[PDB]
Amino acid sequence: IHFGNLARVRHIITYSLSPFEQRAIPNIFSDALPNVWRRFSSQVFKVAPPFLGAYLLYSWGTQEFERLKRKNPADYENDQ
Amino acid sequence: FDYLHATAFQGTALARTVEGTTENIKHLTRADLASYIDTHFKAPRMVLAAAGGISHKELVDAARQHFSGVSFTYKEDAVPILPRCRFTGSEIRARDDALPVAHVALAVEGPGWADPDNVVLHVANAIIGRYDRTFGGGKHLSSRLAALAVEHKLCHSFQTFNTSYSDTGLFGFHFVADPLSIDDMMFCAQGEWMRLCTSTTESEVKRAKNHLRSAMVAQLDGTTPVCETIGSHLLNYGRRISLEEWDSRISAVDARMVRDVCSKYIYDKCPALAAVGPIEQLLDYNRIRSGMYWI
Amino acid sequence: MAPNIRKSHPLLKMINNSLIDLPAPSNISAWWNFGSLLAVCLMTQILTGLLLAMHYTADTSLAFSSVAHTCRNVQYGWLIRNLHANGASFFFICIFLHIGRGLYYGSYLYKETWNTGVILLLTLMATAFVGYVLPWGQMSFWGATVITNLFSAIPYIGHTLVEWAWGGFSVDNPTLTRFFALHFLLPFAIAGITIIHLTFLHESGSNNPLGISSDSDKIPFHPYYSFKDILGLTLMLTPFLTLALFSPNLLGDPENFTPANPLVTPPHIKPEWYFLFAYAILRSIPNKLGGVLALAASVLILFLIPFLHKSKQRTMTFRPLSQTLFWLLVANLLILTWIGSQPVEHPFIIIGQMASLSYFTILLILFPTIGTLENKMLNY
Amino acid sequence: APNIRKSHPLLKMINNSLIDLPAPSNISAWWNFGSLLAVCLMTQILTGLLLAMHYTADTSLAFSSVAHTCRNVQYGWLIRNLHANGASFFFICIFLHIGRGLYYGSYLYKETWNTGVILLLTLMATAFVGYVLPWGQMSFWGATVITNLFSAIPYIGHTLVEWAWGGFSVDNPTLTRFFALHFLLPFAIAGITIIHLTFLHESGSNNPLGISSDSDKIPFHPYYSFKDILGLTLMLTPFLTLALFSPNLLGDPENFTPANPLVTPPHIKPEWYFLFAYAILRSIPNKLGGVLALAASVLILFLIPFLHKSKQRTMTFRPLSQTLFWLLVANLLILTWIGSQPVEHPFIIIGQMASLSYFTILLILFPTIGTLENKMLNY
Amino acid sequence: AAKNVVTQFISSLSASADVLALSKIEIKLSDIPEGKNVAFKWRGKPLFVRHRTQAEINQEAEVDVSKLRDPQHDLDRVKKPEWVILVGVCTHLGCVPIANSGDFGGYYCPCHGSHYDASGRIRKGPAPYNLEVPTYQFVGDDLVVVG
Amino acid sequence: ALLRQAYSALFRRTSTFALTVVLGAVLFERAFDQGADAIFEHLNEGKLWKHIKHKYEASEE
Ligand code: HEM
Ligand code: HEM
Ligand code: HEM
Ligand code: HEM
Ligand SMILES: CO/C=C(/C(=O)OC)c1ccccc1CSc1nc2cc(OC)ccc2s1
Ligand SMILES: CO/C=C(/C(=O)OC)c1ccccc1CSc1nc2cc(OC)ccc2s1
Ligand code: FES
Repeated sequence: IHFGNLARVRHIITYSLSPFEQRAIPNIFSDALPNVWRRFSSQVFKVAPPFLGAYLLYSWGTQEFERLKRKNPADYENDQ
Repeated sequence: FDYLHATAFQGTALARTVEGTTENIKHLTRADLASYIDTHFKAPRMVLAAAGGISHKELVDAARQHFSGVSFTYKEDAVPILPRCRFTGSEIRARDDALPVAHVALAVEGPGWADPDNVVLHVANAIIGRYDRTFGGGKHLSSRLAALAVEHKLCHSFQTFNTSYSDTGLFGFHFVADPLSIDDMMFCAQGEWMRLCTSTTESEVKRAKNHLRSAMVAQLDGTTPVCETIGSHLLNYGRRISLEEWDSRISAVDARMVRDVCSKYIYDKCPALAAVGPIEQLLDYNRIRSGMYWI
Repeated sequence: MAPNIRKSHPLLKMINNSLIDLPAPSNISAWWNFGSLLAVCLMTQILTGLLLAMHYTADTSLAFSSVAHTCRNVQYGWLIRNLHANGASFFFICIFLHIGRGLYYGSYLYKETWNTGVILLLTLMATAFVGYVLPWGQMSFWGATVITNLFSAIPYIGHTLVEWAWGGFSVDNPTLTRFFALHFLLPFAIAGITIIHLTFLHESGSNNPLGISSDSDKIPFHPYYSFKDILGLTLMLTPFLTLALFSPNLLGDPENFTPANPLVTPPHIKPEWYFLFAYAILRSIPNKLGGVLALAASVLILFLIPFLHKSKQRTMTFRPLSQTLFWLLVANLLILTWIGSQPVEHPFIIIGQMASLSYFTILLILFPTIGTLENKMLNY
Repeated sequence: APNIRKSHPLLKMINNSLIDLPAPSNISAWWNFGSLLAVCLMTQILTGLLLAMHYTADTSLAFSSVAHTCRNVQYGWLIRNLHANGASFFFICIFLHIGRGLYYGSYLYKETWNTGVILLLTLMATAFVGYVLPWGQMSFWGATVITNLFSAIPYIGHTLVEWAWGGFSVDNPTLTRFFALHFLLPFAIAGITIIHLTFLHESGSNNPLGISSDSDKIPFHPYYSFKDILGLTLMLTPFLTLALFSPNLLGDPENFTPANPLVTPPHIKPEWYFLFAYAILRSIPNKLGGVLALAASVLILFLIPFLHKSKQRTMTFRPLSQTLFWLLVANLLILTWIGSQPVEHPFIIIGQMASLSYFTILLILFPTIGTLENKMLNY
Repeated sequence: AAKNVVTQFISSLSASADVLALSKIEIKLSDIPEGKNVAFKWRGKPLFVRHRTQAEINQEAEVDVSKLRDPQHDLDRVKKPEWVILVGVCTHLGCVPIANSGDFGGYYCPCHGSHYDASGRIRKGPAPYNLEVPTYQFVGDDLVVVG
Repeated sequence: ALLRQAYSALFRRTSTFALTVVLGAVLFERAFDQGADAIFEHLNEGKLWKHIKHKYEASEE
């Protein structure tokens, strides 16, 4: 038994329709997509900043490593 | 049963309770009441029925005297054609775990008073029948659902109904069970529904017809139940259907017909579900919906 | 008795109580899909592996050739090798998201479930490690050489511990044959522990994104999550079939096309991508013994996650401070993956030492601290 | 829940299977071979793993790798010795395990019994493909003779064989897949065993008397935990004696000659535990009929529960069924003997009769005598 | 998707490309004279391709022995009168017969006896069957393919 | 109405449903393959062996 002995619940009425009486993907532009933006809006200031900052470290780390391959012309400036 | 109507015919007039809202009872006026009476209690929509030691001619004479003057316009003659009510494959679950036992009603849309299929649906409903823990027959009852209900202690009671209305109806069943016997009860109940559409034998309906015959005759035991039949037969059929005629319709019912009629109104149809009380074991409309096909 | 034969049949019963009538929270997201993905991916790897093993020859003089013969002569053998190789990557992708989910939604509080999880990860890493040696290419041999030669850093017992595992004095035929036997065996252990993993889970049922009691709203697994998982399957299976049937050699070192040669060291001995983060942590400590410990600690640290939970709420959904700190760690692991693929030179050396330092710092110090700091902002 | 032995979801099926599990007080030593098969399976898997870590699946290296294992690997001669003879210990225990159930009506646990037959069939397939691995003469030609039977199947037969072979004869594509199959199958045996035991724990163990033992149940530990271990060391002594004194007693010396597809061994016989089935195979001269007769000889165990007609479960109080049982046991010996002998007179007609009686006893006489017994019991 | 993936995987167990490559052999008939017997290799085992003078095409067409030791009828698997192809393997203990003189002119197996005539029929010897003729095609005319 | 009839004739009964799946798959395979092979061959005109085949056989050798 896992259904029946779960929780003691009172005074809750729920209403639902058959899947065949309703749309599967309803209100794409009136309700769905406006929330898709809302969910992106709320989290992007938590998710993106460390990833953005991580890329910066990568961009510097790569460039600096490449710069250390090039030669410093001041080494030979008096070499004859 | 109020909840069943409230969700089966949700958004229509049939979804309303007979007694009405609390607010309506609170605020209904003498004008509102008098309006209802004048609007609805009109001669063509009324039937003066009688049954007993009464001369019919004497009846229509006393009726001719006290049932009064003629309507003037054509509006007051015509009988209104009610707007149709939309069925909805849906559910309503009013949960209360403190409630001792749970109630569950499941139904599909009926045909209406006019349809001759309403006879077959009553034959089919007779097969499954009904039960409550005082049925002395016990485990030996002919009804399969009743036998399974006894063998496995599935419910306190279960009943099948074919409530017909003017243009629609409600073919289904209702049972009362303990919090942990609901799912198994619903399982077996839906199984017998499929058994109707699929496996119904001539032996089964030969019994069911005999029960329905004895039922309609028992329906007319007294003057009031005869008057009730008469007052309703005219109001719904437009005429009186003698027991002789009922028998002719019923006696023509065979197993092949019960299968067809049931497959028409039950099989792969989105049912209406009303569940009240401690109702955890019974869950998900989709599971109930999948119980509507393949025995 | 019992009415139907779905609740009765002792075989169909745990089939029913796990994939049919099993109560699940109504609001678990797509982050809960990767459980069933790992399950299918395991059955996929085992099947593709069996088909490959029926054409494989465990010998240093025939290993490379047998694998090549499989791709060139066996009907769709090129594909089965393709699916099995890339499927190993699909396994790690799903398992990293599976882990990341639990860390974010406090699923580790199911300690028995969580601990069996870590063990499943460790067995998977060992499984993919020994399987990589089987084709016996350059990166196969030298990957096996570099990693196993670490055990000799252990004092006294160490240098014997290595030569025993090798079955000789270097990685050779006695090592290949036992690695193939090990690679054949381990996935069945993964299968078994999975059943234990799921058993401990069904004790409490699934957690949910909100982290609150979902007993008020449970739905049957079928059809809601039976359908949801299959959707999540084909959703995830499309990019990898695209990966495997358009850019099959994208992930792997081309060095593994050169047959193993113990007299030529590849210029840059890097692992596959899913080991890169651990490889970077290994090379953070210049000391050979410390590097081994740091490597072991990088994965064994997951055992310490449940004991480092200090927040009054289970998940991170209502914890904005722990949220960004979580994503710091995720980005931290990316930087580690990047460092591991690069040579041991400046500036990669110091970047790796800091990224690996912060990795343990976030998990050991900041996560239980920030969690506490959050509780006092909740007035507790 | 007080203690953490009844609570712990891991320790609780450890408890409810090997500790607190109610067992009949009077089950005999014939109930020991269950736990023997279990340990023997874990033994074969371990010894097999150790051998596989030195084996090379190739027709040019198979024989040599096995020889190298015996000659160079530390105690490799012993691990090969234990694994080879352990396969025989498996069949000895499984034949007594089966014989027990047939005698004490244990087959009425149909789910338990059916999973049992499947376990037997997987074991036979496991030992069959393992025999090919050393790639000796008897290995190759045993594999050749048996698999070449499938070509007797109408239409689909010739394709069915060449697919299983991976070629046109038994060769390297066959050896590599047989090794993979031999590696895989024991884990299936392990899994089905867990199912085998699960169906058993539904009703618990039967007992020699065949009556309800609920009136007298004892905990598995320590009564049968100790009894099994005793039965282990009791059975393990003759086979260690077998393996460490006469290691090459059971096997064909032909398997010391490397596989040569251009020389047919004079007498291609199987190991002893296949001999009875081999004899039944050669009873029918027709190639297709022989295959069916071979398959029927083992698949007939599925029909045992439906051929029970006696009002009592066991054979303890059934003297007629008892001697008829021992006739069948002796019948199987005569079959084992016939299978080891060439296809000549009088071995041919003896084999045809012994194999005929084998099915006759199981299909006809056992349900008949059982009925005849019931009417002598006045039923 | 299921049908295909299954089909592909089932195919991986059937004969590989290299195995299939050694299923077919073709024999140039313009490289086998009368006086020497040329035998090739096919599927790992010897393949006899004999060219005989008229003293075998005629005199050994005279088939005797009331009930032959194996169902061999020359209207079955023998196509050309001047050509004959056999599986160079004895049906007793599976060894290879030498094609010199012997007894019945044809082949003699140096293991347990078994003298085969020009047609490859079993005569004096312990061999339980005749020889063996493969399923070949001869629509090439100038050459024979033993596919 | 195609939708209504496709339901009652095929999708309603579980037996007729399964037969549709089989029958539909057999037709889908025959169509999807020929279509896919066509789309692929056109995208590689003159590149495949079947295209350059006429130069070395079936006309000259
Ligand atoms: C082969 C490896 C694995 C398999 C097959 C597997 C399988 C599963 C499955 C099917 C679920 C249920 C569905 C879900 O919650 O996603 C689950 C849940 C879970 N797994 Fe795993 N898993 C594996 C690895 C891991 C690992 C590596 C960890 C931790 C480090 C882990 C810890 C958990 C936890 C805590 C849950 C409960 C999640 C929740 O309900 O919130 N598992 N696993
Ligand atoms: C979780 C399960 C498994 C994982 C993670 C895994 C992983 C791997 C990996 C990473 C390789 C390297 C291949 C390459 O990169 O070229 C490999 C190869 C191989 N594996 Fe597995 N494997 C698994 C299961 C199995 C099983 C069960 C078997 C056999 C029964 C098997 C047999 C083989 C064989 C024969 C090879 C050599 C073919 C090749 O190198 O491509 N694998 N495996
Ligand atoms: C690897 C193979 C097998 C293993 C590991 C195994 C294991 C066991 C174990 C541990 C028991 C309980 C102890 C006992 O009753 O002896 C048992 C009982 C039983 N087994 Fe097996 N068994 C195997 C093969 C078979 C076979 C081949 C059959 C039938 C053809 C079979 C049928 C039964 C039955 C009917 C019982 C119940 C016996 C009773 O309680 O009277 N098993 N098995
Ligand atoms: C019920 C389980 C098993 C049975 C009945 C079995 C049976 C056999 C048999 C009869 C042989 C023939 C050896 C000989 O006569 O010379 C053999 C060989 C072999 N088996 Fe197993 N085996 C089992 C488990 C395993 C496992 C699990 C493995 C590997 C993981 C394995 C690996 C090998 C190897 C490598 C050989 C070749 C060594 C030799 O030929 O002696 N076996 N097995
Ligand atoms: C045989 O070597 C396998 C390598 C690999 O990436 O396998 C997929 C490899 C190749 C080149 C360089 C390094 C490696 C392995 S790095 C590594 N390998 C492992 C294996 C583990 O098993 C428990 C745990 C942690 C780690 S970290
Ligand atoms: C590869 O051949 C193996 C033989 C053998 O005895 O292996 C132990 C053998 C040797 C010579 C002659 C015959 C055999 C096999 S006889 C046999 N082998 C099997 C295998 C089965 O698996 C389900 C079932 C029934 C039978 S009967
Ligand atoms: S092998 Fe040719 S005669 Fe015996």
